[PDB]
Amino acid sequence: SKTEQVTGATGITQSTVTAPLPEAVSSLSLAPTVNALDPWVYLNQTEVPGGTFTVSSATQPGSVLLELEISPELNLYTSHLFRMYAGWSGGFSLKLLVAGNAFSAGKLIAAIIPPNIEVPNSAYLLTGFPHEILDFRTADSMEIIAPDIKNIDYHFRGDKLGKLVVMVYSPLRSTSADFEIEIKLTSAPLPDFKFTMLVPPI
Amino acid sequence: VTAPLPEAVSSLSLAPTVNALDPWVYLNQTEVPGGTFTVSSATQPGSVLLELEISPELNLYTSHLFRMYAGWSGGFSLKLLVAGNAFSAGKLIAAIIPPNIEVPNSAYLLTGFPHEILDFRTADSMEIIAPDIKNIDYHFRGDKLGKLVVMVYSPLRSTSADFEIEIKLTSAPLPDFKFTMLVPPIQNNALPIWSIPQAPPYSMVNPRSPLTPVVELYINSSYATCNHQLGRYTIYQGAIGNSTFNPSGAWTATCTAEAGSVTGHPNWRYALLDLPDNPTFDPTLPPVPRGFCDWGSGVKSGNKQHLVCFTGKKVEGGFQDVDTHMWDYGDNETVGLDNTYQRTIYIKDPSLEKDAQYLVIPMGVSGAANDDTVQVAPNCYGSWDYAPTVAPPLGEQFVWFRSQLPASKTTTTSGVNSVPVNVNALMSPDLMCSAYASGFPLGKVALLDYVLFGGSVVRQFKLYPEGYMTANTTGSNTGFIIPADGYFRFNSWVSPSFMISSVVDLNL
Amino acid sequence: VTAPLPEAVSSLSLAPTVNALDPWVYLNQTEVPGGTFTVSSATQPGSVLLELEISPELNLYTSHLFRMYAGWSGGFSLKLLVAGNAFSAGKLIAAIIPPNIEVPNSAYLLTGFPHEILDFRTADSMEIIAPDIKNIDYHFRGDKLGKLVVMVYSPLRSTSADFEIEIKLTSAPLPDFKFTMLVPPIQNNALPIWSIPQAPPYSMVNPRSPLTPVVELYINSSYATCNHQLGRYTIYQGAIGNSTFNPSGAWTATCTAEAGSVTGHPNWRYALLDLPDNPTFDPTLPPVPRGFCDWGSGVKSGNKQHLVCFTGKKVEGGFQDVDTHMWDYGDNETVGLDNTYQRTIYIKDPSLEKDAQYLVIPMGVSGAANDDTVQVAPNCYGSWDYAPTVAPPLGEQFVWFRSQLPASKTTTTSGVNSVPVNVNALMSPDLMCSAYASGFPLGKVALLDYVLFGGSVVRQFKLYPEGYMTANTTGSNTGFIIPADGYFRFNSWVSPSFMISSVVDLNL
Amino acid sequence: VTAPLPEAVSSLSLAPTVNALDPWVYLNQTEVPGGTFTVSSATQPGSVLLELEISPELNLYTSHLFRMYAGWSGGFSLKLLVAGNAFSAGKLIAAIIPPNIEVPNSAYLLTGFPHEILDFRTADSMEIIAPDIKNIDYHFRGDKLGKLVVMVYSPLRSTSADFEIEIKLTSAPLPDFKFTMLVPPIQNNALPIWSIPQAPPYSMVNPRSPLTPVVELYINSSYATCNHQLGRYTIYQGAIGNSTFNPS
Repeated sequence: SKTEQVTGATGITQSTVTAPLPEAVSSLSLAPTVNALDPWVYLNQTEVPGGTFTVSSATQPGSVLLELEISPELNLYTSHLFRMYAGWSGGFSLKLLVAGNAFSAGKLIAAIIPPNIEVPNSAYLLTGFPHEILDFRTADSMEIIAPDIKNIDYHFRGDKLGKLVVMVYSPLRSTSADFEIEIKLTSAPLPDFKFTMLVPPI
Repeated sequence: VTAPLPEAVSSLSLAPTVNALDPWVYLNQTEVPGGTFTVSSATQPGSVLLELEISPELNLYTSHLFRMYAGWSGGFSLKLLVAGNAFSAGKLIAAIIPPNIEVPNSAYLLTGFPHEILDFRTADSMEIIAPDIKNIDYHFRGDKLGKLVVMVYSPLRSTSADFEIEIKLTSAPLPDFKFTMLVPPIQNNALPIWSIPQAPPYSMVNPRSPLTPVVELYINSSYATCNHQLGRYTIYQGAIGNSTFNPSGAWTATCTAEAGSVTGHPNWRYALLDLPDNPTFDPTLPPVPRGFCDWGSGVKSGNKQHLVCFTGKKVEGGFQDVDTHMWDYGDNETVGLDNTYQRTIYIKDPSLEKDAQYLVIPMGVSGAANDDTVQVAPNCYGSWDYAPTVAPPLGEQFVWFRSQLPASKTTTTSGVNSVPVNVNALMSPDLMCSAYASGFPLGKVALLDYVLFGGSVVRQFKLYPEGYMTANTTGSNTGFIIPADGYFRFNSWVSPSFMISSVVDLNL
Repeated sequence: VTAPLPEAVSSLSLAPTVNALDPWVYLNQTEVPGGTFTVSSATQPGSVLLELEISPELNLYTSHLFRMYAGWSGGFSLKLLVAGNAFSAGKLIAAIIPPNIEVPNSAYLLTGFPHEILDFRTADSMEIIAPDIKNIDYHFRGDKLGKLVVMVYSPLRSTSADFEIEIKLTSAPLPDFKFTMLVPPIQNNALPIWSIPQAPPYSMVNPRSPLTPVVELYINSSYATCNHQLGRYTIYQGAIGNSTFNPSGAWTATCTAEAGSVTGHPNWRYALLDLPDNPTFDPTLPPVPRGFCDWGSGVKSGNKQHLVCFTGKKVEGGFQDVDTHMWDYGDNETVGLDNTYQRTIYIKDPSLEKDAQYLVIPMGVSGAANDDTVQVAPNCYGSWDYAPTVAPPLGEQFVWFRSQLPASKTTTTSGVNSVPVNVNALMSPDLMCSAYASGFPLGKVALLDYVLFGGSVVRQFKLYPEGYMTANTTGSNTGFIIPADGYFRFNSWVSPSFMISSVVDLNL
Repeated sequence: VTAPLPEAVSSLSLAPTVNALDPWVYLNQTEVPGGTFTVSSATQPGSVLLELEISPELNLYTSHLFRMYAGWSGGFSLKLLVAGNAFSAGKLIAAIIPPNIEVPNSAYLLTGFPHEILDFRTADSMEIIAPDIKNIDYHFRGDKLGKLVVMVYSPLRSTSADFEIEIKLTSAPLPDFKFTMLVPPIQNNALPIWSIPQAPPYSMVNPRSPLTPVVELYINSSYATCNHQLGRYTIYQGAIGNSTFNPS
């Protein structure tokens, strides 16, 4: 899905909904109990903890600006809820908010790294993974349907989890203001997210 | 529009086996290896920016897959990513080039071939199909192949901000692409990736100055050209000119020490260098011992520039009375041989016997000679194929392994006193060793990352196949240095004309 | 019979994407990397000859394919090839061990597992199915996997010919094999093939004697152990002990020339070596400069064994009055320090000033020293993880890199007169440089072919990961040599106990 | 097993004429010219013992037929005959190399190619199919062709008798073999048979001593080399050095 809007007169703003990797819902047939969530949780995006990161022209080109495990820790409420449960399963929805200016030059790239896979160090290689591309001077946001990569019915604590990587695709060369372009994410669990095996909250 | 020329599918009825591909390979678009370039206001019209031959090397996965197979067939679909802006003016146009049909050197004769154009201002990607052109059922290794050439539909006139535009290409094989005739995965085609070992430069050897560890990397705008003959290595040929893979082992040499003197306040005498690899002094082989010496003392000097070498008298078992003596190439008075590769040399041993083998160890340099004189190298003329001069592209500075040469002096009558000096080497064999295993894609350059402070600073360098490194600079300096922390890292393949985004300011 | 344990096909329901394979891969059988071993009457009973994890590493094509994907699932079909003759009596047993099950140590017990027994005389190939025993939908890298174990069921009692029997394996994936999650093809796993550069040994550097080209390969049955600390490189840890990748650069060092003297017909004075890498003399770091010197003059010889080092006095800019002097390690009389790595050393300079920096070059040896004395290095004491001593397996001998050291003498009062000697090196970094690019499969050894006269004569050596080469010898000699023509070639991966077919006769 | 690589039958659509073969040729197996070699424990590892181009030269009848035609197309069926005994330990590998592919130098690698492995003790004949790998409708003289390569897979370690083993090959064209373009039978290719005249040596001239009839054949272990310049003739260059065809 993609929607476009005019911006005050000169320029356009694009909002897209990408799903680069086909999510595979787990039947959860092996979970002793399936615990639902408060429906209002799914409808509340929140800042991603540690999702505040920065890059610049001087930044190591091709260096991951952000690595985030797709886990309950992404959202405030799921992180709090997870303390009352033993296992979990489901993907997440993520939105991108970056801090540039009129002289921050290039393009952005985001990709999903399966678990246990080494993270590359060059935009050239990152294109191998499923990915997406953007503009830098934008005021709009892009949404990613991050799937939950697993080979088991549900996760216990301590598993290995997939990552999301964001990185500069066409490095800075305008260097007029020469400022640091911080980054900001928001996320919320997907509708199929579930918990299991209520346990005392410690 | 997006399909300027429909593809002519081959039945493949004549192939012993048709090997299908993983279907998901078709649906994912990846960056084209070596399909990156930049255009600036300084680029000339009619200049070729990118030249690729339609083959499995246009995609990461097909390139890796191709090492298993002996044949292939099919075209490719190409997207074009342009990081343009609102102020830039101009356009590009490229033509699919059937094999043996040439491209016009002008922007009028290109619209004929299935092509397409876009505005530099577009934020989206324009798709062009590059079909496979053949007169046979399928390709083997080593045939003619069509090419894709990128040309300027209109040069940059914007100059309201005067900055570059970066272009990148992504490709995916067409649905009719196929392989055939599985074979063991060892082939001569270049790998799409060149994972390098983490060896810091100070751990490498200095071809032009063994026994002196590499201490730093040097950039000097003054050194606009290189004529050295020792630290010359090439991907395709390996060692070039008078180079060797064991510089320390071949550092020493011997001379016959023939009689005859020349004018000078002290007494100088001639000598001829032995050529074990060239027993007959024919003009079609190198005239000097392999990997011997190229200090390049000076153009003309008899009392102010001299080379200091350890010398000894040959005897049974080894040599005797090894001491330090002054020496130089050719003959000072004569022209055309004062600074050239040959056998005649000087000696500072009045008691030098006739037709006696003598040891020579280049070692220290003495007198006014300095690292800039060291950058000068003795001239080579002959049928011995001395390497052609190599220079950084204009707007770029050659990268060298700097070294420190300690001086040698004497309080007694030892004979000679030397002076401190620095030595520059174009390339080190240790870095080039890994490349030989994985060849470079034809007509492409390697973009490397130099991590210094644990991932806090980067110096981006271009490593050309000829065996030299270059960087992008703006200032003007003669003593810019970089630490030797090391950890070279591979980034990607780029065209020779690609301009490095990162810029090193020499004024600081 | 061929399928004792049925294979269970996974539904792959949790896999985001299922990537199929080229159908023709299933129909071709290739050799199993590292799936070679030998057996003879000397083999101990109950010893596991082979142990392979059931993974995509069992087949050439799958191994190369696996570099693209993140997960896999499916079993394999295996065949065993035996090279026995009519006089071979005995039997073999091959079994499949599920994960988390300890392997017993008696053929009697292995029969419980799904197994298959074959005779040594069989000329055909016995086929065995190896299913994928997994607890999960599919596999990621680093899981616990089932194993295939081969061990002697009935010992070789014929002992008629008493010759080695060689076993090889081939494999092909089962029809249900699958991959998943296409990813860029870059991994840290060792490649199944290790194509080597065609660099002859004489083109390589000698770690223990730079400036002296390697002249030949040396085999000596007397040298049953190696305790060197310079030419030590390991595949899994790079340089070991005091080794370095640029031996020429680190050849020189310096000493402070502290006051004090020891008894002797001449006058000897102490000096402490500088430790730039170890500014504080802590016990957990090397006590000598990296890659400095390991001549090993002698166990106890003050008036007979001496080392000659070029020595000069430190001054501004450089050094003054460089000349040859005799030196050794520590004080001869004292035990535990007469021949050991440490800062204290002898000097043959009576006019040696207090606490003055001086230059040292390992240079050569003098006195009554010979090759045997130089071979043994000084003892190492402390807790600075020095390189341990190693020995070859019974029936094999080391292969060394030989070099010739010319002697230096004087007709005047220079002070010293060195003697000709040869230097042996366990390994050369140039050869090991390629191996780092293509790692070694875990628990395996590389079998190399050495071609000398354009293919007419070929030798075979085993290159252990510890960093030494061994050859199978039958005679007894102390001066066997081999030409340095070169052109090393990689053959295949073999077990550490593999017996080389080719035998070098030392009696000729 | 016997057909690792399937054979593709060409349509022969571009052939002006398709000339069939005598059907009984397909049913007879003849020795492969030059398809003989020996192997022993002294054989160096990794050395290619044999290398044959897949062409009409592999069979006697086809070779003679080929002198009539300009083009051909089709594969061959091959058999290997080994003359080992019960004391021979080792194995052989035979592989098919497609055109423009370099032959490796390690049995470990050859297993990638469509191959077949046989033991030295086997008394029967191992059959292998050698298809015609071509990029074109049919073949003219002088093309690049696929190859058959035979090399030692496992060395002879028995060394009990230490005797030579002799290997021979036989071949017959596959049912889809075809010819084209009948032409007069004259070619410069070497004939598979070299029937020699029954001329005794004493009836021949001595280049280094005319007027003296050859009286006997001589063998001397001392003469380890020859540097003569008169009695030197080579098949590919005729007389060499100062030699001549009329020494007298």
